[PDB]
Amino acid sequence: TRLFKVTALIPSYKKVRGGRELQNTYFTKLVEYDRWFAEQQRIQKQGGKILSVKMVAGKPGLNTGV
Amino acid sequence: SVVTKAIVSADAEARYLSPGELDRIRGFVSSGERRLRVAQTLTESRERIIKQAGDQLFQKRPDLVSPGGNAYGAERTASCLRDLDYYLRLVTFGIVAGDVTPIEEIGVIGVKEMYRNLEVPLPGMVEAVKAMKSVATGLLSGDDSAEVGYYFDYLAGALA
Amino acid sequence: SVVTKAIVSADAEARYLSPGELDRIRGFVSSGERRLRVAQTLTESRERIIKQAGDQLFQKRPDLVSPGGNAYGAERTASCLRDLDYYLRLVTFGIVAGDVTPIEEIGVIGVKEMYRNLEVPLPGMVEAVKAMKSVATGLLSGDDSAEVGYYFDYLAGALA
Amino acid sequence: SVVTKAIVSADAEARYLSPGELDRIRGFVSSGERRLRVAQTLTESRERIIKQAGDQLFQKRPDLVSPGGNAYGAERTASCLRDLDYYLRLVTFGIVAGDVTPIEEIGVIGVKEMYRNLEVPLPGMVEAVKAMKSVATGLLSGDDSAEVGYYFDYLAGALA
Amino acid sequence: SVVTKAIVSADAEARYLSPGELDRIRGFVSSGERRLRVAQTLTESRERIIKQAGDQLFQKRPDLVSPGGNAYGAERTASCLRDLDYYLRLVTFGIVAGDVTPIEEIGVIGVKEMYRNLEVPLPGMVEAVKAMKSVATGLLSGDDSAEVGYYFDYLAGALA
Amino acid sequence: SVVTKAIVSADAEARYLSPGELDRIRGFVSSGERRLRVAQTLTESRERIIKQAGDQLFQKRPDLVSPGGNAYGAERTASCLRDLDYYLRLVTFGIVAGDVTPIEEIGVIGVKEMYRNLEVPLPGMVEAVKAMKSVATGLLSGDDSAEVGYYFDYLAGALA
Amino acid sequence: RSGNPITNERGNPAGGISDKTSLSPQIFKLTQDNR
Amino acid sequence: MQDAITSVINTYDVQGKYFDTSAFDKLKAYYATGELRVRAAGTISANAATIIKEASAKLFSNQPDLVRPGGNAYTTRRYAACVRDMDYFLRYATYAMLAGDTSILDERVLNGLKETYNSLGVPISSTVQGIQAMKEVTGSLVGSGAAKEMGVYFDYLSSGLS
Amino acid sequence: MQDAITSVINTYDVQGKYFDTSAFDKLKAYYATGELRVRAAGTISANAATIIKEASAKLFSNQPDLVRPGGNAYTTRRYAACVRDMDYFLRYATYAMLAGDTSILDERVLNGLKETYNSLGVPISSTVQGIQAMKEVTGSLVGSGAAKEMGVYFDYLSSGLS
Amino acid sequence: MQDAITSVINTYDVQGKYFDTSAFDKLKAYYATGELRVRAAGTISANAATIIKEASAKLFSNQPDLVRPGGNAYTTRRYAACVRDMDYFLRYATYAMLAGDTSILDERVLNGLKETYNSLGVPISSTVQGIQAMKEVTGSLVGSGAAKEMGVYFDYLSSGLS
Amino acid sequence: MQDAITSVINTYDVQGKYFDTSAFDKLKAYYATGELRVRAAGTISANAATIIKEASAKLFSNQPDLVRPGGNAYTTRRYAACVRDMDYFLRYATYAMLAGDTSILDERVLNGLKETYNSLGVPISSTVQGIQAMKEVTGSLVGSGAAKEMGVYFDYLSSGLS
Amino acid sequence: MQDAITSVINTYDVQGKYFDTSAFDKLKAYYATGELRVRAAGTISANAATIIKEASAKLFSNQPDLVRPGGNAYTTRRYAACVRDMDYFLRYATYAMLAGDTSILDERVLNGLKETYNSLGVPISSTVQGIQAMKEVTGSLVGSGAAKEMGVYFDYLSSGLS
Ligand SMILES: CCC1=C(C)/C(=C/C2=NC(=C\c3[nH]c(/C=C4\NC(=O)[C@H](C)[C@H]4CC)c(C)c3CCC(=O)O)/C(CCC(=O)O)=C2C)NC1=O
Ligand SMILES: CCC1=C(C)/C(=C/C2=NC(=C\c3[nH]c(/C=C4\NC(=O)[C@H](C)[C@H]4CC)c(C)c3CCC(=O)O)/C(CCC(=O)O)=C2C)NC1=O
Ligand SMILES: CCC1=C(C)/C(=C/C2=NC(=C\c3[nH]c(/C=C4\NC(=O)[C@H](C)[C@H]4CC)c(C)c3CCC(=O)O)/C(CCC(=O)O)=C2C)NC1=O
Ligand SMILES: CCC1=C(C)/C(=C/C2=NC(=C\c3[nH]c(/C=C4\NC(=O)[C@H](C)[C@H]4CC)c(C)c3CCC(=O)O)/C(CCC(=O)O)=C2C)NC1=O
Ligand SMILES: CCC1=C(C)/C(=C/C2=NC(=C\c3[nH]c(/C=C4\NC(=O)[C@H](C)[C@H]4CC)c(C)c3CCC(=O)O)/C(CCC(=O)O)=C2C)NC1=O
Ligand SMILES: CCC1=C(C)/C(=C/C2=NC(=C\c3[nH]c(/C=C4\NC(=O)[C@H](C)[C@H]4CC)c(C)c3CCC(=O)O)/C(CCC(=O)O)=C2C)NC1=O
Ligand SMILES: CCC1=C(C)/C(=C/C2=NC(=C\c3[nH]c(/C=C4\NC(=O)[C@H](C)[C@H]4CC)c(C)c3CCC(=O)O)/C(CCC(=O)O)=C2C)NC1=O
Repeated sequence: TRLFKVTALIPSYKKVRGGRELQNTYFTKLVEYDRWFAEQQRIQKQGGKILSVKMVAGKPGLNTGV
Repeated sequence: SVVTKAIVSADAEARYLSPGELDRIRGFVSSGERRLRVAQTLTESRERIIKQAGDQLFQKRPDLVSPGGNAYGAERTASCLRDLDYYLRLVTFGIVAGDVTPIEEIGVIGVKEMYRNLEVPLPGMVEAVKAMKSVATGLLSGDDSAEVGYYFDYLAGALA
Repeated sequence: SVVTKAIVSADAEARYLSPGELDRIRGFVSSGERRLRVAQTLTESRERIIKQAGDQLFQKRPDLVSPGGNAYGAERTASCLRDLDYYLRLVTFGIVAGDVTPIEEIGVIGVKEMYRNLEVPLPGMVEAVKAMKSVATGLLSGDDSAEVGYYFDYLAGALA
Repeated sequence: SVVTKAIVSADAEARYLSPGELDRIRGFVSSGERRLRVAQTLTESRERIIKQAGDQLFQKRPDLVSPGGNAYGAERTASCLRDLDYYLRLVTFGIVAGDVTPIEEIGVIGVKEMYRNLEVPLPGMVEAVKAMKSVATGLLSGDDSAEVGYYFDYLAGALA
Repeated sequence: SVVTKAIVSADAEARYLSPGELDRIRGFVSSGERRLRVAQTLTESRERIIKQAGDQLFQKRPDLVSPGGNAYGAERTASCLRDLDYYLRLVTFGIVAGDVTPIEEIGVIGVKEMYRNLEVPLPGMVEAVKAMKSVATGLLSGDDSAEVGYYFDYLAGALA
Repeated sequence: SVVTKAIVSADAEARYLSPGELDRIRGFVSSGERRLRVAQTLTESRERIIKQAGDQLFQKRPDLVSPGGNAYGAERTASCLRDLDYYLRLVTFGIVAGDVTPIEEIGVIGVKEMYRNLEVPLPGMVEAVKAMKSVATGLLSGDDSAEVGYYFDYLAGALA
Repeated sequence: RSGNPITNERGNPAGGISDKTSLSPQIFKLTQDNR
Repeated sequence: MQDAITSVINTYDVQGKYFDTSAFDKLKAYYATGELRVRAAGTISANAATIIKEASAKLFSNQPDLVRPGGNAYTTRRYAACVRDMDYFLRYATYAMLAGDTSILDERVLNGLKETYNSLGVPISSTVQGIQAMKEVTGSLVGSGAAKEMGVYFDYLSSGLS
Repeated sequence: MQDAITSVINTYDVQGKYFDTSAFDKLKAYYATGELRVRAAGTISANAATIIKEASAKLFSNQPDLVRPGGNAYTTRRYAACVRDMDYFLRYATYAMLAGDTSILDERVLNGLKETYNSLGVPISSTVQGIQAMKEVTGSLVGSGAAKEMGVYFDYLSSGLS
Repeated sequence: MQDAITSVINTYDVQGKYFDTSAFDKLKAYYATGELRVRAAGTISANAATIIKEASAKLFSNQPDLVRPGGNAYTTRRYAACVRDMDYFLRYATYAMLAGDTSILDERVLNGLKETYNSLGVPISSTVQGIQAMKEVTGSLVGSGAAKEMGVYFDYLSSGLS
Repeated sequence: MQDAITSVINTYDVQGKYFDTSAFDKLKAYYATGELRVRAAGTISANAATIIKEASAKLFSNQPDLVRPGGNAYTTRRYAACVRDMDYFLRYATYAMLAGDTSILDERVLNGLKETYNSLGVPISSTVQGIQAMKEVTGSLVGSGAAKEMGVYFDYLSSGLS
Repeated sequence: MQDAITSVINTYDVQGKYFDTSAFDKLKAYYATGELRVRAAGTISANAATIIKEASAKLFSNQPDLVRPGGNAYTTRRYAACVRDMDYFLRYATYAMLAGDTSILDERVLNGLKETYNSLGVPISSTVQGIQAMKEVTGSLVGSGAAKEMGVYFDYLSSGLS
């Protein structure tokens, strides 16, 4: 259990901004396991929708080596 | 283990292992026979060490077994001795590994909140591990007893 | 304090206090007399609450006074009752303040580390707080009982 | 050193040294006497080592002392041998320290910047380091030769 | 190109192109034929520029083609001249494009790692490109010479 | 200024100015002569432009100078025309500088809060700036009209 | 403030997300395809 | 930040004593003046922009060089910062009046303000004059008693700056 | 991103060849078109607000359900985003026309736009008629000569959404 | 990232049982050749630069198309990326050799490498040839006992790509 | 930071000099003391909570004003701050003892501690008393030989505060 | 930062005056020297490493004790810091020469530089000598007309440190 692969959609609800921000709304990124709880919380704070999460680097259910 | 720690520390800067890390790995693999004999000695005498450790805890802390305590009752005493079994197994794991990472991520990470969720006093835990250290070091040879004692001291400092 | 809380909240958004915060302050100021009378009632009832809460705790948890317990002995039990008196005073301060800010700032921030440095069992403190809640709610009548029970409840949750 | 590296690695996570770090320090303080002996044997015989290493370097890379080369001329060759003396002094510092740390700060940080500001060719530096390593390992026994070779290997890889 | 630079600056600032960089585009497209004639005037003189620059470089640095050097031997000198061919073609691309963007994107990004992999000394590269600048400026008139020298000394500074 | 912005971009990246940035500065200093001519023409006509724009605005928006209006009276009308003169001077500063930075610093940052504290309508300011643009562009040449109107439209958008 | 004075958070809680002026430093943002 | 209630609580916690009659008397006095305080705060909040407008108009009429070129309030930027500072002073004076304690002024307003203004170049005397003009404007809106109450905090700010 | 000139440079850099006569034919073709491109870009930049005005107006006239409640455009924020997307399309079409190549449209606009709209629920077809309205307005405004040039980029955007 | 020690610890932890004689025998097997592992890693660390030097030299001598224009290795940037990949392979194979486990290669090197190389046009066959070049160049210097132990991981990498 | 080995190395590096007999004598002294230092470090790591426990209890018994209302250590917050400071003092004294040098104490603790305590209102006499409490508490646990070694670092902390 | 154009703009804005004959004369004087400034900046940018070479070699030839043991520039780290500081001085002198103003020297370089060097033990006189050496080396490359311009900014830095 090392790296998560998370794809999400984060619309904007507080402003209308004229730069390029398509990369900020919908993005797929790799988050560390220790980072992922806080990352998921932060995404849910902003009103984002989490589409899929997958284990990438580590192995699920490792009692050691994590 | 030692190899894992050295490898991750070297890969942190994306570089090959320093002669210092190579030397620590060499010292670790050089002493594998003595630490594995230590693992033999500890795993062969599990029940004895666990029993004397429980007795020393109960005599040092009659508080826990008395009614209203966390360890009052036969089942809760069994859970106490079961946790002592877990922790000595983890100590053997750390001895064979040469590092406390298995102990860390099996029995140390989240142990505070865990024994909070079990109403288990942490001073009770440190008394338990001190009793385990005393019993184990009593049985082990002079050089091996110190090596076991350092891991037991790490565990004691980790719990509380 | 209610006024301090409202002012801090308003300063957070850098605005003057809204009519809601203002009429909340009006309700707090008008209801001052009853809060001072409630502070009275817990003030004259000093030894009654202290002694009854101590006895209820020591019946629920005799292990504190039992050998190996933290409250074992006359001096340590006196320190236990001194802590209870501290928290009762904090509760009265909260009642006059209209908010649990005095309780928090005076005896909740770092209470975990304090009682860890004293080996004090936090569950025992929670039991003592619940005993004080019961006694104090016994002393008072109606809405005063509910509003002091809210503060004792907050203290119990913070210690837990 | 080993002690310095262990202490900083402990301090960065706000903890006491783990059993592995203490065991590493024990191995280092147990090997200190042979480390001093190696520092001896490198230290007394260094006029030799510098001369043979420079001769071998200029044999294998004649371009540096050919016209248009960096070390062309008596004075620039003298600066070359002076740099070699610097680095072998750093090597003995590392041997006594038990780590490549004193080498690292004194002669590895910014070394590429410095040898660019002087247009000293880094491959020539690496070749000189291998020459010094071969000459020095010639004057040490196998156990000492391996240990000095690790530090020379670190230096050569760092300049590479 | 100039158009790309203006567009990316506009996009980063998130607005349309102002009359200033529109005038920049008009001036750039107005000068295209002069850039093309300069690109030819450099293009017919490939061999003369490259060979004169190599001769000057090995006049300043005989060590490079001396035994043990990087360009020693006919094949390695041919590789030297072929690298100069690459950079002259890149300079032509930059002159046509109006800016240095093709020069970096094809031959400057990662050049240090490449030439470190190839034992190629960067001072030799900067001397070679300075020689190519001196040769190529002579072929052109002052107005063309200044702009071509801008690309050449940008390349020289980037290699350094 | 163009030079200030190029230097600040290069300094933020801790690099020297690139050939493109130097090219921008080269074009700016080339155009400085005609931009000075434009600014001087706009300066010599300040009284005529301010007067004609003021009458155009007051006839287009009579409610400003009517009783109960913001600019009613001799002193308030004078303050109105003095703001117009401020912004004309700022436009000339932008002409010489090569960008809207002097305008922004001196009269755009914080303009809405200031005019809100002055009860000065913002649509009135926008129409006044539009009238100034019309008058100035009508007086001066067509080729310079676009350059001047760029700054005037920037100001009109900023106050809008 | 290193920038617009009235963008200070003490008076303007939304001054952090305010539009950048030329008083503010250079801002570096990465919008390149975020792949 | 501490109000009158918090001040009583702290002066009794430092002693370790419980509440006695004197503390209840001081708290009762604070609740007695609380209605006046709430009405004054609501009135000031309702008319903050107006108060800033006449106060700044009076200050810049009395000292015209401030908004003329070469004055510290000559720019839209600096004028806006000036009226922003005036809003600070009004809002925090209202906070202090509503708390009944000058602690918030020392605590969040007057700390390092002299050094800040001296580094900026802001005229201290003119800021004090703006505060006094704001006092005069606020008094007429809040009435005689509420003006006497707000005056102690305005004078506190003026004496802290000067 | 990649321009017409950078495309020629890339084609000759992959081959390893210097520029020749045909390369200059292509480069001179771009240089000749450059004056028309910059004129059209200036015209579009000057009037971009107007193109947005009329294109959005007639798009909403054809499909009124967007702005009425229950439609995707029904909100002030959603209307602002709807017009901001059209501003994106116009500005990047101007970028592509001035560069003479459609690479920027792929890299910056079309890259993942389909999936993001489909997730947000934005109707693709309505955006297509919006882009068609925009290209009609620009063709009217800038003249036929630049109309035929902006048409290819607008059709490229529509096909990317298509 | 998990080694042999941590692997047996994981097995005996998920089983929850004690170490048996088989575990101690496996730990003997690890500790016996750990010394050879340390020697090989020490030799490779200093010679890693050189290993990459002539490994890339031979990979490009056998396939001059990559470095010549039109090849995937033709630019300073892409040549640097190629030799950087060579260094990554060498250093991660060294990590795997020292740990005695191939898990790290699967975790970090071989995760999506094949599809990424096909996506970017990296020739898999030529990269495997480069891996073979590193394997034989390294085995030339480390010595046969270390040569086999390093060639097993290099062949693991090559089979992962192909 | 700096230890005994690094201290000797830096002295000879600034002199540009070689390791002479005196340098090797100092290195031998440190290596001779190393095992005692490591044993003391492990013991102190084992009993750190106990040492803080006893030292805090004794300091607050000798000076009970600290924990009674009105004392610097009277609140849960301020008591926990006192315990946190004492835990730093123990850990950093252990670091300095294991290193054999007090440079770490200087730079990490003593550079700025007086001014911090003077600004906080923290009594410095009582803090020195707490350091002496930790000193003679850990002296019993480590033993006389290790006590003589850790005492100099505790006295260094005390002299830095005083 | 502030350049010559902005300096004139500010000195007239504080007066409240439009540009007069003197202002336009100053602006003309700046615009006339723009080509010289840009050419010199290009030359310095392309030759920055050579300038740092020659200035460092001259400085460490006049004062060889700086790079010998016991010198402030004796190590690879501290020698790198020395040449890095020299590069910073050259870059900012070029910026000040392009701007036509010394403001950026005051607000990005000389602000607290003297006290920083006093804290670090950096010899100020030797740094001034290195700046002078950069001045002679740059004057040869740029030419007399640009050498005089670079001289005033190098002297400004030297007087700032001195
Ligand atoms: C278009 C961008 C680009 C560049 C610039 C480039 C340079 C480059 N130079 C190479 C070899 C070389 N390059 C040089 C030239 C250097 N020797 C020194 O004396 C001189 C200072 C200097 C030339 C001025 C030499 C001698 C070699 C042969 C080195 C070897 O094979 O060991 C190689 C390896 C391929 C081969 O051997 O033919 C490359 C890829 N490649 C690119 O894709
Ligand atoms: C350089 C930047 C700058 C600007 C722009 C500026 C404007 C400015 N205009 C002011 C007054 C004024 N300004 C106006 C102008 C308005 N009358 C109509 O409504 C129009 C919409 C509009 C002008 C076109 C008026 C009428 C007053 C008088 C306000 C009063 O005294 O009640 C004041 C108050 C101080 C004074 O009168 O000297 C300022 C600060 N100050 C600056 O430092
Ligand atoms: C609540 C506590 C608090 C205060 C009081 C405070 C004042 C304050 N005023 C500032 C600027 C300013 N303040 C003023 C006000 C002056 N202009 C005229 O001379 C008047 C006499 C006078 C006001 C009545 C001006 C003109 C500036 C702009 C300074 C500049 O940009 O150079 C600044 C620096 C920019 C910023 O806001 O970050 C501060 C910190 N800040 C605080 O956090
Ligand atoms: C520069 C390249 C780029 C594009 C193309 C882009 C499109 C884009 N439109 C968005 C929202 C939106 N886009 C629209 C527009 C639709 N509403 C319908 O009526 C119309 C058919 C259609 C417009 C013609 C709306 C209404 C939203 C708000 C989200 C919603 O509530 O559905 C969002 C996410 C939320 C946000 O604005 O932060 C993106 C990324 N963003 C970019 O950075
Ligand atoms: C640490 C683990 C790690 C691995 C294993 C790794 C492989 C790797 N190589 C890459 C690019 C590359 N890889 C190569 C190497 C190829 N060129 C050919 O000539 C050769 C046959 C072959 C090498 C022997 C090249 C040239 C690129 C750049 C391709 C491009 O940018 O278009 C990329 C994509 C990065 C990019 O877009 O530039 C990855 C992920 N990267 C990592 O971070
Ligand atoms: C106003 C905020 C505040 C509080 C609350 C506080 C509590 C506090 N409890 C203490 C000890 C104690 N506290 C207790 C109470 C515990 N015994 C049992 O386990 C129960 C679970 C529990 C009581 C219900 C006991 C027995 C001691 C004595 C421990 C000892 O002497 O070592 C002490 C040490 C007294 C000294 O050093 O002289 C303090 C300061 N201090 C403060 O500044
Ligand atoms: C302890 C850390 C440290 C080091 C290492 C160091 C090296 C160093 N080498 C220098 C010069 C030099 N260094 C060399 C060495 C080169 N000649 C050949 O090219 C070889 C490839 C290579 C040596 C093997 C030469 C030739 C010079 C003279 C350069 C000149 O004439 O300007 C200088 C310039 C001043 C001086 O000569 O005293 C320094 C500071 N300084 C330090 O503080």
